[PDB]
Amino acid sequence: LPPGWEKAMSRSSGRVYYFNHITNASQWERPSEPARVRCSHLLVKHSQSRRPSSWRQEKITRTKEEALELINGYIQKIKSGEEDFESLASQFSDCSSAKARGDLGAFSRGQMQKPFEDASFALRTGEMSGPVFTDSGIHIILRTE
Ligand SMILES: Cc1occc1C(=O)N[C@H](Cc1nc2ccccc2[nH]1)C(=O)O
Repeated sequence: LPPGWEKAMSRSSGRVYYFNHITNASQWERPSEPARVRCSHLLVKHSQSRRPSSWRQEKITRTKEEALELINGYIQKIKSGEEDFESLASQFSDCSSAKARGDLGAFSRGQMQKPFEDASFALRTGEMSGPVFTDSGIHIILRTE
């Protein structure tokens, strides 16, 4: 399997699924390194973020747990097709890149926080991470190139 990917057993169904310990992605289907990738993301900050403040909210007070729960609700909507990533990023990302539908542009290794970068570079083009934790907060990352 590619970098990060492990086979696991589901504990509701007993069906095999796959999970990625670098991106926190998980999926039923079996999954199919570049110099630069291009990603967008949605950031939900919490009271222990390095900078507990954003364009949406001057003093961010939510707990880490509550941020994770928001992140999980967004992943659910994006995966059900109920909302698209860009539309949730624009409305709800605590990063100022919300204004560009979460787009960060292209970047190479050596530029981002390591857990963000690792996840970015382990995604395939088109793929979305699960919850990725950095000192900024909790992200959903979409690799777009
Ligand atoms: C100022 C700016 O323009 C684009 C992104 C950013 C930025 O670093 N924003 C940060 C939030 C943040 N932290 C990140 C960590 C990794 C990747 C993107 C990230 N964005 C902030 O507002 O505190």
